[PDB]
Amino acid sequence: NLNMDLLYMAAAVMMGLAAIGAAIGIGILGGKFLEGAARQPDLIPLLRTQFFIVMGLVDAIPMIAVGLGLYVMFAVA
Amino acid sequence: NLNMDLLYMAAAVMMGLAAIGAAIGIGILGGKFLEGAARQPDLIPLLRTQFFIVMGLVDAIPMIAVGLGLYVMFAVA
Amino acid sequence: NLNMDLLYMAAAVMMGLAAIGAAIGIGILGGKFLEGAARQPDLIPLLRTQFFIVMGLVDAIPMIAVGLGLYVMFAVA
Amino acid sequence: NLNMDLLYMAAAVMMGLAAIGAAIGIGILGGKFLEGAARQPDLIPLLRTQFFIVMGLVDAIPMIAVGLGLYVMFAVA
Amino acid sequence: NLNMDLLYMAAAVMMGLAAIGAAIGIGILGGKFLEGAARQPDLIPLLRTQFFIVMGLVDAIPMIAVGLGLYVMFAVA
Amino acid sequence: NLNMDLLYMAAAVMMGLAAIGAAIGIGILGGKFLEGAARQPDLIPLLRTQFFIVMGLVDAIPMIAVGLGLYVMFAVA
Amino acid sequence: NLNMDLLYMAAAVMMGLAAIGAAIGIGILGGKFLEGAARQPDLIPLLRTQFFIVMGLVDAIPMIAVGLGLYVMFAVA
Amino acid sequence: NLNMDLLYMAAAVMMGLAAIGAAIGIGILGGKFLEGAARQPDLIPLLRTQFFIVMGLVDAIPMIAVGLGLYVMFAVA
Amino acid sequence: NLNMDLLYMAAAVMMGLAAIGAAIGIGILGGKFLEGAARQPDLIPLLRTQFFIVMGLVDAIPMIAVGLGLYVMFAVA
Amino acid sequence: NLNMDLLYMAAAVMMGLAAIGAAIGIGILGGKFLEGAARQPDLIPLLRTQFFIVMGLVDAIPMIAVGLGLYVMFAV
Amino acid sequence: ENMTPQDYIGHHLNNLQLDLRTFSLVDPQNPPATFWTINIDSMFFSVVLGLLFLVLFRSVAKKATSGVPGKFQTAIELVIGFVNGSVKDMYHGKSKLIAPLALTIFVWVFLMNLMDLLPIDLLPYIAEHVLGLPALRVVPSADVNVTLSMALGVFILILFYSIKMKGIGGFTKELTLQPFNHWAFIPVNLILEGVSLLSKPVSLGLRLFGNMYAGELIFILIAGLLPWWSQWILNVPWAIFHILIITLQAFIFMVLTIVYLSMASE
Amino acid sequence: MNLNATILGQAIAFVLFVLFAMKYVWPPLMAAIEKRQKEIADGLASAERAHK
Amino acid sequence: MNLNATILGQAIAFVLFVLFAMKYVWPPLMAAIEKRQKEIADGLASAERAHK
Amino acid sequence: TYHLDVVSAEQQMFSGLVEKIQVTGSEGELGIYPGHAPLLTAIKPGMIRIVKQHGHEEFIYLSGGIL
Repeated sequence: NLNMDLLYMAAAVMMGLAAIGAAIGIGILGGKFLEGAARQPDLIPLLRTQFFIVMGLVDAIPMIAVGLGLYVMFAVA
Repeated sequence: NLNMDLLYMAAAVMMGLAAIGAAIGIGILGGKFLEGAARQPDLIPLLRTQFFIVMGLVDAIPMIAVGLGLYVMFAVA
Repeated sequence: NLNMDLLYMAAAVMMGLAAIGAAIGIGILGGKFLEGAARQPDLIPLLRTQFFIVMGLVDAIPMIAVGLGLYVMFAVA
Repeated sequence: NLNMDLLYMAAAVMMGLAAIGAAIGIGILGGKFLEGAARQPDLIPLLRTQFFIVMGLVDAIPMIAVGLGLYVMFAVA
Repeated sequence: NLNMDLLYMAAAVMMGLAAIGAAIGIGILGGKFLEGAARQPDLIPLLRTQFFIVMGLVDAIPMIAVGLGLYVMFAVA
Repeated sequence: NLNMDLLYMAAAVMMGLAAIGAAIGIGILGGKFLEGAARQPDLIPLLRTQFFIVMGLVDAIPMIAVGLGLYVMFAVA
Repeated sequence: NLNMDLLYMAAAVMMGLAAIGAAIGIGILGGKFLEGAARQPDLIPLLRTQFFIVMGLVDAIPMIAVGLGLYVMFAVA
Repeated sequence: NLNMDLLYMAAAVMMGLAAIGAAIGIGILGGKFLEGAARQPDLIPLLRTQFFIVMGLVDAIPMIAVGLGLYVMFAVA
Repeated sequence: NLNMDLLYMAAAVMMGLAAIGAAIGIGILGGKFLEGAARQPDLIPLLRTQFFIVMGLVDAIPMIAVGLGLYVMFAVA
Repeated sequence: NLNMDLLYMAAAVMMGLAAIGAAIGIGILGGKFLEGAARQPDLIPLLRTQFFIVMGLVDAIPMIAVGLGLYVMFAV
Repeated sequence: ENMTPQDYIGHHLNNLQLDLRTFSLVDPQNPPATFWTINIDSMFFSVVLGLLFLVLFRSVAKKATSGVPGKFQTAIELVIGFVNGSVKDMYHGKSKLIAPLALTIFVWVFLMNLMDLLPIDLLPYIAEHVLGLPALRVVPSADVNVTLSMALGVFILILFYSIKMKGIGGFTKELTLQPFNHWAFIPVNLILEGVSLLSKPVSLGLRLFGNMYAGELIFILIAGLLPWWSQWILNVPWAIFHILIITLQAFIFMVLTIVYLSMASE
Repeated sequence: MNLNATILGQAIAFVLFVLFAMKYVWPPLMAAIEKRQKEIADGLASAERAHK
Repeated sequence: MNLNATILGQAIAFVLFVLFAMKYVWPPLMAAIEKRQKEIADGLASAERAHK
Repeated sequence: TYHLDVVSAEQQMFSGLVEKIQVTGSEGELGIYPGHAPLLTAIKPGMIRIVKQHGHEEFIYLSGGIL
């Protein structure tokens, strides 16, 4: 029955690192975006579009590692 | 027994790493927000709007990790 | 035997990580608060209100980690 | 048999590390991308071109790692 | 019993992490203080006011941390 | 038998570290390249040509770790 | 025996993390100080005062941690 | 026996960390060299000389770790 | 041969972490020394004396860490 | 048997941490050096000299870590 | 067909190797020990792709004209444009060989990689169930030895060009004095500079290789691990992306070749 | 396991991949070629106007 | 995976595919283009003398 | 050496070759040597230090300006 604890520990690492990656990427990107917004507030509705169109491309891999941890926990037990 | 009493180490790894991610990302975003505000000290409410927009994206994946940490600690354990 | 002795370790993981996160998330924001304030000292009372509004989200999620760490540390161990 | 656990734990680390590495490498680049966009908003497409050219490099090792993690988790087992 | 060395280490983890967090956060904030000071040396008492006033906030969580590590190393161990 | 569980792990960790290193380094290098692009169009080809003097050098060590990691995972085990 | 065994490891984490933090923090701080001095050789002493004052706040937690390490290596040994 | 596992682990970590070191150390340096060129392309062939004279050092430690990892593979196994 | 094995991991941890701390903390400082040089060449002697005086702080804790490393390695062994 | 791979692992960790440190430090210092040079190109010699002087103090502890890592790896 | 997914996957991890003593075919289940067992699948693809590049080019080369080019000729001259544009600025010496070196590297590597987009199982089927061949795989670069041979060829060239264009008398000085220049450090200096030389061909080989080994792996898994109505939906994005890597790695190899040599000779 | 279903899967995959290539990737190829040919052709045309 | 004697055969194939391009493909290809490069370069000097 | 021009809106105050100068830039005190990278900054009221080639020093008082 040791198996069914390390099966959760793998999910612990697998889904902690993913949260860190997502948070860091989005935070840096949003910070630079906000500086761009503040230096020209007339321009926001363009920069924000570009922001989302990039941000998805960061979070791609967090959201697959999350998924594999979800699989290992809920399905594999 | 350890077959449950170690689950807390899994929850700890998961949710503490998530705490790091959300804390650092939110802090960076807020720092650029404050600089922008100080440099446009009338534009603020629109910047606060956008700050709240991109803020939750930093916590989009940390919140799932919180959910699953409390899952391991109060559904499983 | 394996009940309390590793619960100390796991709560220590949770709360030490949350301490790293909550120290640096305050640190960076405070740095940008100071350096911006040093340029616009006449606006300080507005800036600090924005500071507190931001920190309210910064530390909310580490607060979970530490309060949960106490819920483990005193009750469960 | 026990053998399933350690393989899962090995793959988990690869996928978490890939997640963090990729996410940071894209967030930094996108940050500079957007702060540039806020200067040359008319020439966004050219920046997008070179941005994706380089993002083709950022993702190399992280997705090598995601592939090997999937292989370990589902065919080494 | 074997737990004696486990209590020491379970405290030591939280102690080292509190050290790292507090040191980095306060170093950052002080660095911005020292730079800001060079511009308007007429302001340094007000800057130092703000510095202490937020540095009281930098360390709250590490001041949970070291306290509760000693709660083991000098009472419970 | 015990050799599998850790002969795969060694490659998992080795290639995860190889991922982090190159992802971060190329992130920053490309970030500065886009700084150049947004500041100084009409140089973009020259900057690209120089940038790819460095980009190969950034991969210098990590790709060796990825090759040896594949060796470990398929020839050693 | 083991009472004799883990009193080196237990101090290893503490003293290593403390030695990292107390060096990083004041590297940051003294760097900002040193440039602030290069920009204003009129204010070398005035800023040196603040450098010491502010340093006084960083090394608190590192000194506690490393002192407790020395404690575990020679007092309780 | 498992000495093969842990000796290959020794090679694994030896190379793994040096990879991150030598990647990020060049990422930083190239990142500054690129902007130095960006402001003024007519200095490129000078800065791209001093660049090599600098980067020569960055590898002195990691390309020791590289060779010793290869040795620990093919001599120590 | 059991009882002493951990002294050789414990001797490595405290050494390596002091190495990282000292090197990174003095680099982050030497960078500002070099800027203070390049803005004012004829101040370079005074800034070098200031650099030494500051670095006398940074290296403090690392020296203690490495000293107790020497202790554990050769005296304790 | 169960022991010696511990020594080898410890020497690998020594060199790994020391490489991380002595690479990041030299990289930061080198980036600032290159930009300082790009600012005052005709003080390249003076800056390179003082850069060596400041570098020397960075490498000490990592090089000692490599020394003791080699001693652990081969003298024991 | 008793192939478990874990087991089916294996057959693509398997090469179709020769044994030169026996000219025999090395069966997948038992791998003979020796250094004398050629990888036929990598070789046949290598030579066929190289030749069908050279044919397309040399057919027009004999015929090239200064009128408006034929469209096929237009593409030939446009890739000549990218190639000559790179050569034109990164190289400054007289040597002839540099340009066709870089060209034959670029397009040939691209072709060796180009195959990966081929449906992963298709051609191994005509290998096994038609011509009676026990196993196969269809990306040469995913077989280490070609990348090793090419990058160590560049290694030979680094030695060769550098010694040609500055001699041993200065080559020893560089290889021994640097980076600290002070005579007590020389023995330790050369150690650090030596493998610093060798890691260039090694990294050239490995950076390319790993990308394509791991490229094929994802298609192997796409085939093995998923139902028909989901193998296509990951494969759309994965092709969208792998376009990029298979182009970038050839461009990298070209530029890196030229740069590595230029640093030594110029 | 049945080897056949992978065939239908990779058929769908390759068909849609080729749609992507043709509709998005062949146009830029042919367009850069046509652009280069325009440059060559008008170059020779104006050269001949100059030689007139 | 496995080291192989392929590592020499590929050098043998490589240097030959190099030779077949060196003395027989690139000089023709670029020379036929140099002819054109001149032939559009001359038009400017032609009109220049016509102007003078 | 490099050529230094100190000019007011009214009349010209210096022109000759210089080895180095030291100027109190608004952000920080700065020093310029031959080949210095292009730079542009305000400056605070105060002195400016010249060394005319062959090292001959002199000082000038300014009400501010732009360098």
